[PDB]
Amino acid sequence: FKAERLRVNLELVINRLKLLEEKKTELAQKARKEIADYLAAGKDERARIRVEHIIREDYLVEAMEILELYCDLLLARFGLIQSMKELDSGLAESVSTLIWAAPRLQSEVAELKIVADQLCAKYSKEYGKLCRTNQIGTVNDRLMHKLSVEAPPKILVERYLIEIAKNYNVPYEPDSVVMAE
Amino acid sequence: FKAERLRVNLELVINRLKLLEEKKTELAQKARKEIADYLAAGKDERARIRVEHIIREDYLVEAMEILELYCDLLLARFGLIQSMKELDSGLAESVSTLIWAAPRLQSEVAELKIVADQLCAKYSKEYGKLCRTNQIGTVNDRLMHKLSVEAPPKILVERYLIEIAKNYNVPYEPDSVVMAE
Repeated sequence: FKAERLRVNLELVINRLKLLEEKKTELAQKARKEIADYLAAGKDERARIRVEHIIREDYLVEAMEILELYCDLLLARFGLIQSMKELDSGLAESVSTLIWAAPRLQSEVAELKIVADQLCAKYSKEYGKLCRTNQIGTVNDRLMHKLSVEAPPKILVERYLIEIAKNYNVPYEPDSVVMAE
Repeated sequence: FKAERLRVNLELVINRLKLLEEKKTELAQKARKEIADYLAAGKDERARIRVEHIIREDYLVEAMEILELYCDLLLARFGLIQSMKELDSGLAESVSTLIWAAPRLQSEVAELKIVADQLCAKYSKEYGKLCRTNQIGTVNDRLMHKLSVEAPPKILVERYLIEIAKNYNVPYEPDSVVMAE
């Protein structure tokens, strides 16, 4: 298969990973001053949704870094496992997590479309329609938490609002039922 | 991280600390003659608000000197703790007080923005959003008093007015309920 198209794809993935990380950092700083505005100005719940979007983004940041490590370590053993024909256990975790998150990351990046195709084009043993679904069970559970879509515990969203109000110097009063939870 | 940008930042912090200390001293002398005017001229309560601003400033002066000692002692062990990766107990008090007062001092100085970022960039153990909030509990309580925003006891504001009237030779009569308090 097109393994150097795959490789330069990965390189662009890494480049855009860095770029998107940086851009989202920038706008996240602006948005944190903005959240200081919303919290300072009335609807802390509006700021609560804003910071929900932000903590979502931060889950994405952490997941981005984890998978950046994964694509880079897979890139290390390009020719080596390319000599092989099945995936090894040393890369089974990375491959499983990547295969699992790839559909979640299909939209975020178009290179990864080809990266996943070439992955599945690379293997059939524990690879394919369901065989890939069988081998993908070794996905990183930590990334899974960093890729879980949920409301954080309102004690923790309150703590994010508290540490924001700390860092950004607004008055925040958590809901004591949740501030105790 | 940018630890020499941090270092020259600290140097500018110290320079402006000295400069602002000197400037506020100068204008405070002028303002003390001015307070002698207001006390001499009618509204001692107007002078009372003026000297409230001044004693506030003096709390800032004392806090400035304390933290000047703190930044300089941290500067002593720049490379040493830089070799380390977590903060030591020998600097835990200074770091906690600095981290705690930094948001209060965010506005006073723009270098300290970076100084706090690099601080948090220096550590994660008892550092971060709430971990830094956890480790900051070792702040100087004396500085905390020198950084507490409160009305002094009116026996003491009366004593400041009395010792001003002493030094500046105006007639001051404290409110005997407070002059006894």
